Amino acid sequence: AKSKNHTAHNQTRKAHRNGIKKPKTYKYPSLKGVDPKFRRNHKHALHGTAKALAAAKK
Amino acid sequence: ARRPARCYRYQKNKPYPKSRYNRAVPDSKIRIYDLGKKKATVDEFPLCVHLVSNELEQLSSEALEAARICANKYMTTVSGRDAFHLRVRVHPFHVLRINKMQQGMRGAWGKPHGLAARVDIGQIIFSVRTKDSNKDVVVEGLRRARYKFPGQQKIILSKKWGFTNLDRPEYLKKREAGEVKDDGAFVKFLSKKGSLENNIREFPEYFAAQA
Amino acid sequence: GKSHGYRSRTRYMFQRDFRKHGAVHLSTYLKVYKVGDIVDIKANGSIQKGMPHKFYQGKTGVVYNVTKSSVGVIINKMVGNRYLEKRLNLRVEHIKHSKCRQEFLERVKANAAKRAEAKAQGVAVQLKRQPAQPRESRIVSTEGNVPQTLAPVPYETFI
Amino acid sequence: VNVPKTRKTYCKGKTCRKHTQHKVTQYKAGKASLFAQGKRRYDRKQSGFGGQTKPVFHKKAKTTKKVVLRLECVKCKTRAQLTLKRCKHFELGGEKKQKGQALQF
RNA sequence: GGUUGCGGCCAUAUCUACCAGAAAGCACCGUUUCCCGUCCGAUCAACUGUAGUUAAGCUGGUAAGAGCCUGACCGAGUAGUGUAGUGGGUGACCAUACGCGAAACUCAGGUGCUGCAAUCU
RNA sequence: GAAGACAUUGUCAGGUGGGGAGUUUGGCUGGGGCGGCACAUCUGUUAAACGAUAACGCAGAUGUCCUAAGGGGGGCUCAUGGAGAACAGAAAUCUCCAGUAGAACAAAAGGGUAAAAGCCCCCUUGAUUUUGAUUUUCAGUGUGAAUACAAACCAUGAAAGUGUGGCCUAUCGAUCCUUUAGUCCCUCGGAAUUUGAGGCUAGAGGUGCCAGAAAAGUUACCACAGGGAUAACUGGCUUGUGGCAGUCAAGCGUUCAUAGCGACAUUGCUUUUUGAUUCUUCGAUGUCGGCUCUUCCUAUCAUACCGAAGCAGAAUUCGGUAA
RNA sequence: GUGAUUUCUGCCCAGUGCUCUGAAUGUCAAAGUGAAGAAAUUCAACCAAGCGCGGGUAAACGGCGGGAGUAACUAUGACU
RNA sequence: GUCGAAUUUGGGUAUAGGGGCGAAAGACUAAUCGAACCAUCUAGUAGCUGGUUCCUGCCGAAGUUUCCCUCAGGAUAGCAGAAGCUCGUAUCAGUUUUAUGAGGUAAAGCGAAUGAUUAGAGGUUCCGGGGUCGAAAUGACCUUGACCUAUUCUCAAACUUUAAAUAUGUAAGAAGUCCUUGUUACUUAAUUGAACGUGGACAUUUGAAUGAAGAGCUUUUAGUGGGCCAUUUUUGGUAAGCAGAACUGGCGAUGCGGGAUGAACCGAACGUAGAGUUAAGGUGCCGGAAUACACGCUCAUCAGACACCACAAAAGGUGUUAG
Ligand SMILES: COC(=O)C[C@](O)(CCCC(C)(C)O)C(=O)O[C@@H]1C(OC)=C[C@]23CCCN2CCc2cc4c(cc2[C@H]13)OCO4
Ligand SMILES: [Mg+2]
Ligand SMILES: [Mg+2]
Ligand SMILES: [Mg+2]
Ligand SMILES: [Mg+2]
Ligand SMILES: [Mg+2]
Ligand SMILES: [Mg+2]
Ligand SMILES: [Mg+2]
Ligand SMILES: [Mg+2]
Ligand SMILES: [Mg+2]
Ligand SMILES: [Mg+2]
Ligand SMILES: [Mg+2]
Ligand SMILES: [Mg+2]
Ligand SMILES: [Mg+2]
Ligand SMILES: [Mg+2]
Ligand SMILES: [Mg+2]
Ligand SMILES: [Mg+2]
Ligand SMILES: [Mg+2]
Ligand SMILES: [Mg+2]
Ligand SMILES: [Mg+2]
Ligand SMILES: [Mg+2]
Ligand SMILES: [Mg+2]
Ligand SMILES: [Mg+2]
Ligand SMILES: [Mg+2]
Ligand SMILES: [Mg+2]
Ligand SMILES: [Mg+2]
Ligand SMILES: [Mg+2]
Ligand SMILES: [Mg+2]
Ligand SMILES: [Mg+2]
Ligand SMILES: [Mg+2]
Ligand SMILES: [Mg+2]
Ligand SMILES: [Mg+2]
Ligand SMILES: [Mg+2]
Ligand SMILES: [Mg+2]
Ligand SMILES: [Mg+2]
Ligand SMILES: [Mg+2]
Ligand SMILES: [Mg+2]
Ligand SMILES: [Mg+2]
Ligand SMILES: [Mg+2]
Ligand SMILES: [Mg+2]
Ligand SMILES: [Mg+2]
Ligand SMILES: [Mg+2]
Ligand SMILES: [Mg+2]
Ligand SMILES: [Mg+2]
Ligand SMILES: [Mg+2]
Ligand SMILES: [Mg+2]
Ligand SMILES: [Mg+2]
Ligand SMILES: [Mg+2]
Ligand SMILES: [Mg+2]
Ligand SMILES: [Mg+2]
Ligand SMILES: [Mg+2]
Ligand SMILES: [Mg+2]
Ligand SMILES: [Mg+2]
Ligand SMILES: [Mg+2]
Ligand SMILES: [Mg+2]
Ligand SMILES: [Mg+2]
Ligand SMILES: [Mg+2]
Ligand SMILES: [Mg+2]
Ligand SMILES: [Mg+2]
Ligand SMILES: [Mg+2]
Ligand SMILES: [Mg+2]
Ligand SMILES: [Mg+2]
Ligand SMILES: [Mg+2]
Ligand SMILES: [Mg+2]
Ligand SMILES: [Mg+2]
Ligand SMILES: [Mg+2]
Ligand SMILES: [Mg+2]
Ligand SMILES: [Mg+2]
Ligand SMILES: [Mg+2]
Ligand SMILES: [Mg+2]
Ligand SMILES: [Mg+2]
Ligand SMILES: [Mg+2]
Ligand SMILES: [Mg+2]
Ligand SMILES: [Mg+2]
Ligand SMILES: [Mg+2]
Ligand SMILES: [Mg+2]
Ligand SMILES: [Mg+2]
Ligand SMILES: [Mg+2]
Ligand SMILES: [Mg+2]
Ligand SMILES: [Mg+2]
Ligand SMILES: [Mg+2]
Ligand SMILES: [Mg+2]
Ligand SMILES: [Mg+2]
Ligand SMILES: [Mg+2]
Ligand SMILES: [Mg+2]
Ligand SMILES: [Mg+2]
Ligand SMILES: [Mg+2]
Ligand SMILES: [Mg+2]
Ligand SMILES: [Mg+2]
Ligand SMILES: [Mg+2]
Ligand SMILES: [Mg+2]
Ligand SMILES: [Mg+2]
Ligand SMILES: [Mg+2]
Ligand SMILES: [Mg+2]
Ligand SMILES: [Mg+2]
Ligand SMILES: [Mg+2]
Ligand SMILES: [Mg+2]
Ligand SMILES: [Mg+2]
Ligand SMILES: [Mg+2]
Ligand SMILES: [Mg+2]
Ligand SMILES: [Mg+2]
Ligand SMILES: [Mg+2]
Ligand SMILES: [Mg+2]
Ligand SMILES: [Mg+2]
Ligand SMILES: [Mg+2]
Ligand SMILES: [Mg+2]
Ligand SMILES: [Mg+2]
Ligand SMILES: [Mg+2]
Ligand SMILES: [Mg+2]
Ligand SMILES: [Mg+2]
Ligand SMILES: [Mg+2]
Ligand SMILES: [Mg+2]
Ligand SMILES: [Mg+2]
Ligand SMILES: [Mg+2]
Ligand SMILES: [Mg+2]
Ligand SMILES: [Mg+2]
Ligand SMILES: [Mg+2]
Ligand SMILES: [Mg+2]
Ligand SMILES: [Mg+2]
Ligand SMILES: [Mg+2]
Ligand SMILES: [Mg+2]
Ligand SMILES: [Mg+2]
Repeated sequence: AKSKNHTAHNQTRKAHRNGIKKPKTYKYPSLKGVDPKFRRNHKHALHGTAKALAAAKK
Repeated sequence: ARRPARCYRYQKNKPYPKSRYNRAVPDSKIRIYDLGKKKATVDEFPLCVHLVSNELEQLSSEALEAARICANKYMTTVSGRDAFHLRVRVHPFHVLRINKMQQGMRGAWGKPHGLAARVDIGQIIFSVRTKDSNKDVVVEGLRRARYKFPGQQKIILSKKWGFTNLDRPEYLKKREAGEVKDDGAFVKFLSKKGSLENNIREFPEYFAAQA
Repeated sequence: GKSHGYRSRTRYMFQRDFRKHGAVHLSTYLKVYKVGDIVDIKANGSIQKGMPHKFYQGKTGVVYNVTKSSVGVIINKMVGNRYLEKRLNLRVEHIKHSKCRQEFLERVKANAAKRAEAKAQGVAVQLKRQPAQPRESRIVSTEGNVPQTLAPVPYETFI
Repeated sequence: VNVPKTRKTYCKGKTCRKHTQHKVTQYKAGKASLFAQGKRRYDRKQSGFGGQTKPVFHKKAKTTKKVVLRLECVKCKTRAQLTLKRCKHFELGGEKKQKGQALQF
């Protein structure tokens, strides 16, 4: 008993009921997968200027 | 055991040439495509009449061949073997397949069965060149060949000089000038482009612009 | 059986451009990339390492990383009814800066100008783009140009 | 394949912790030992009646086995394993491939 | 403007044949003690700048030259194509309507532009 | 009387044991079966110029091979052809010119490559150690394969650099178990030492029906749940095959294409052939042949009336109206 | 097993069985033995029948070939 | 058939269910036999078949993805309901425009590469062979082949320099643009750069169109996981009311008007009704609606009569019509 094999029929109908949701956007995206040498330093860089800005409200 | 032409008249498939990929394919039943006085010069045979397809279809190699024999046969015995030049203008490069015949429709890929030329609307099938004074004789050749072919084709008098690419005067103007020079059965034209030097070598009878 | 390997179906796509094989010219490597830069993606078949997969060919993305011999580009691939974020480690031979924003930047730098150059005169600006408007009235003359009158032509064969 | 009987390579042995020379050799399994908990549990399981109490594999498909080389730091004494691709002839004798010689006689 | 070293775009820089090249520079060119490489100081290494030459390289110019680059209502609004109809046709196929639109062809024009540094009648 | 610590008997241990017990005896598939593998994969095409995309579609390939065929450096230029040199010839070795790759890069194919990615040489083990991210397939799981980094330790090179196996696109494997490597680490629960055992981290032993059962037949003596998701009989579409009819007219017919025929071609019809299909029927539409009997079709065998003939007659042949 | 009478029951013991006054230094369990160990245990030797080796058996199960050439026409093939 | 014996037969007696008994049929063992009958385990299991009980209201599917001894079943994602929650001119889009990429199909090409293919013409051989002169010749002369040059006819799913249309990525600002000059262990010859900032300058013509009965987010759950059809693209097949893909629109789940009829065509999508106007299709009569107007055409001893659709072809005509 052979039967149908494959079809994309109707599939974009379904895809469009509830979206094709756009891709969602953020200020400050994740540093995920960023060069560890950078990220290591960058941290200390940030820690510093933080300390500096507490130093502005002494 | 040949199937009726009917089974392959239309261009249902994509071109299936003989190839590395195909290979085991029979010979094309039609093997000569230029007959009559083909050695003849361009000047010899001014008039040119065509057999012209009015259909998008497929002509067998076998019907190509049969036709070829029909027209050449007529044209010679009525006007001689040196009267005319018949050019089959169509080569059967597309292989037709066959599902010859434990199994049934499981895995059904044909084996080569025969050849066919695939032909457009307006596409020339045969071409003939002669002396004007033979027109009737030629046209009767192509008319009889017609009976050998599926689909409607129609015979059309050319405006051109033989198998040349020029209508009758423009060839004349070019010839009674200097620009033309005889070749095997075709001809060569003087170009205004290229090395002046060996352009002057060839075509001596130009470069006065008169006789 | 079917075949669906990484570079499958890519015969012409990673092919090399007529009369353009061989070393890649050095400007490809002198070019510089910063995070936030928008690049276009195009595989250089001569460079097998660091290659984008075919799907990302002809795609534009944003750099999110800069490493020794590569940039990390992030593309939105839409799988299903939705986009997911994909991150591409491409070598620099497969990336170029997009001009997709050059007209914007040219537009802005220039919009700053005629904005000041108007204000500091006496307002009246108008600096949103507008679509092609229908054309206006006009008067075409005959002087030197009387209408030539064409008809349709008979049928003829030439062959 | 043919691989060398020796190998300058990383040794991760507290003191060694650097590239050293290893003596190379081919891994060979190891006698069974009842008293393995598994063999222990099995043996019990097979007592009394009921027959074979555990699957017995038949549908063999591979015609090879991945070679494992045992790499032994001649200084710091420690060993490391490193496993080759499937190959059908292995030897760590030698007879190295040679320049461009004649097919003899 | 020339030339050299380093270049960028990588034929309008390539190819074929011929001619012309001041000055500097490049070059060819002399040598084999030394480092260094060879079956061979041809390549490669070194030494001289002395003994010689524009012959070659190199640069430029010529050619109804090959190629290549650019352009055009040249071909062609052609081929092909998105959309439309209870349009034609036995079919094969084909017109029409609102759009998009090639390639070959043909004709003309062109034959490296240029960045940094040093040098030069 | 015989027999005698032997038989017998009791418990383990090996052999034997369809006499008997229990169970099993792949999937896809133009029905099933035989075959093949479309079952895990790779290249090119099908594929409709992003991506995706089917058939037992098309042409091929994979279960391997390499200590170099892996890594770095220098030098070199290939296939072919021309012209030349004792024996030497189509083909030996030597030279020069030309040479966009027409070669070579294990292998299928397609990409890719010229002071190289090819050929020759020099030095080598980065085919290594640590644990994450990422791309393909995707559920955005796993596995395979791959990519760019970080932390080591090295190789090469004057150096910039390059090197985390093979130029790129295939070449492969869960849980339980065994085994080995690792720190000298945790546990054996009344406290210790020592064997032994158990844990942790990383490997190997393999599942190819490749997300991974441990598996032979027969049944016409046969059984049940179902299936018209599926064959065998009628019926439907198709008409290749079968059958029947044309057009063209080279030939055949003493001569003469068409009285009667007719090649090479080529257009059709038919549904008493056989195929192809699987739409109807599997809570059942009685299968072949004959007998009997009715009716219909005509592509007419006879019979009525005709036209044609290579129709003298006679006989025949061809054609019309005709069932 | 075969199936009255008459007649006749050919060749084959390689296989599968069945069977044996057979051989022996091959394999081979539990117990027992020895060796190491602190013992648990590990290793070893010895080793019953069986297997293997050898013999018998077809009115046991069953089996009982292929290719060339060759005689004064051809054909055929006693013969090779 | 047999009928004086291996004869028939009463009663009594023995043999019992993996058992008996069998002159052997899987026969017979109380209408039960390829394992009797009775109770019980037992409401055995069932991916299979059947049925599943009131109304109205709102919303409203799938036959696809991936894994499965998986193919009449499951899990998984999708589609569906529900409950909402945080916000609100906000932010949103099966759409255009503009700017900037990607692509190798259609076409085209072949006197452009690869591969096919018809024809001559001109060359070149110390050299593929033939032939005349010859003692030969690296001899001359004819010759047919191969090659070369410039031409010629024809082709490609697995060829190609070129190269569309349709489809396709990104961008069109407050998360923006510019100035000043802090932090660090990264990085530079270098306070050089890189990243993250502090302080300062410019508002809705703040940076195209059109729309927005708002936008965003969370949880949980059904059914489904046989699909079929039409136009176009398209593979296998002679073909199919055949088999298999692409995009959309449908039928399935849907009546209503039309196509007499009919799942899918054309029109148009449904709360109860009035009046109007229409669609597709029609208006001789059946039958609501001109036996309307106008120009031609056509006479068939098997005329013709409206898409899908319910077929006809080559070939012929001194019928007639216009060219
Ligand atoms: C192969 O033969 C059969 O299958 C015979 C039969 O059993 C007919 C016997 C039915 C009864 C028992 C009623 O006689 C049967 O099932 O018939 C089906 C059956 O039985 C009623 C009807 C079928 C299916 C539709 C009509 N057809 C006719 C009879 C028949 C004959 C066949 C056949 C099938 C059928 C079936 O295959 C070959 O020849
Ligand atoms: Mg099935
Ligand atoms: Mg089906
Ligand atoms: Mg299905
Ligand atoms: Mg078509
Ligand atoms: Mg087809
Ligand atoms: Mg069958
Ligand atoms: Mg068949
Ligand atoms: Mg097959
Ligand atoms: Mg096949
Ligand atoms: Mg015809
Ligand atoms: Mg031409
Ligand atoms: Mg494929
Ligand atoms: Mg190159
Ligand atoms: Mg690599
Ligand atoms: Mg016990
Ligand atoms: Mg140790
Ligand atoms: Mg000088
Ligand atoms: Mg020396
Ligand atoms: Mg020298
Ligand atoms: Mg030197
Ligand atoms: Mg000179
Ligand atoms: Mg120079
Ligand atoms: Mg030129
Ligand atoms: Mg056209
Ligand atoms: Mg179109
Ligand atoms: Mg139409
Ligand atoms: Mg048109
Ligand atoms: Mg005793
Ligand atoms: Mg038994
Ligand atoms: Mg049994
Ligand atoms: Mg099956
Ligand atoms: Mg099956
Ligand atoms: Mg079958
Ligand atoms: Mg099979
Ligand atoms: Mg399948
Ligand atoms: Mg499978
Ligand atoms: Mg695609
Ligand atoms: Mg997919
Ligand atoms: Mg290759
Ligand atoms: Mg180099
Ligand atoms: Mg390894
Ligand atoms: Mg994995
Ligand atoms: Mg794989
Ligand atoms: Mg290599
Ligand atoms: Mg595999
Ligand atoms: Mg250990
Ligand atoms: Mg202890
Ligand atoms: Mg404890
Ligand atoms: Mg205890
Ligand atoms: Mg301890
Ligand atoms: Mg211990
Ligand atoms: Mg295992
Ligand atoms: Mg499986
Ligand atoms: Mg899993
Ligand atoms: Mg599987
Ligand atoms: Mg099994
Ligand atoms: Mg059984
Ligand atoms: Mg029986
Ligand atoms: Mg038929
Ligand atoms: Mg037929
Ligand atoms: Mg037929
Ligand atoms: Mg003829
Ligand atoms: Mg006659
Ligand atoms: Mg005759
Ligand atoms: Mg018949
Ligand atoms: Mg059915
Ligand atoms: Mg049937
Ligand atoms: Mg039935
Ligand atoms: Mg019924
Ligand atoms: Mg009946
Ligand atoms: Mg009748
Ligand atoms: Mg009749
Ligand atoms: Mg006569
Ligand atoms: Mg008559
Ligand atoms: Mg009658
Ligand atoms: Mg009648
Ligand atoms: Mg017997
Ligand atoms: Mg008997
Ligand atoms: Mg007896
Ligand atoms: Mg005898
Ligand atoms: Mg004998
Ligand atoms: Mg025997
Ligand atoms: Mg023992
Ligand atoms: Mg036997
Ligand atoms: Mg029982
Ligand atoms: Mg019993
Ligand atoms: Mg009863
Ligand atoms: Mg009974
Ligand atoms: Mg129940
Ligand atoms: Mg029961
Ligand atoms: Mg099932
Ligand atoms: Mg609704
Ligand atoms: Mg499984
Ligand atoms: Mg069902
Ligand atoms: Mg979009
Ligand atoms: Mg393609
Ligand atoms: Mg094409
Ligand atoms: Mg074409
Ligand atoms: Mg072209
Ligand atoms: Mg070509
Ligand atoms: Mg193409
Ligand atoms: Mg768009
Ligand atoms: Mg807006
Ligand atoms: Mg609005
Ligand atoms: Mg609102
Ligand atoms: Mg749900
Ligand atoms: Mg669900
Ligand atoms: Mg499924
Ligand atoms: Mg589900
Ligand atoms: Mg539709
Ligand atoms: Mg349904
Ligand atoms: Mg409806
Ligand atoms: Mg109706
Ligand atoms: Mg109708
Ligand atoms: Mg419509
Ligand atoms: Mg009526
Ligand atoms: Mg009425
Ligand atoms: Mg009126
Ligand atoms: Mg029509
Ligand atoms: Mg006609
Ligand atoms: Mg007429």
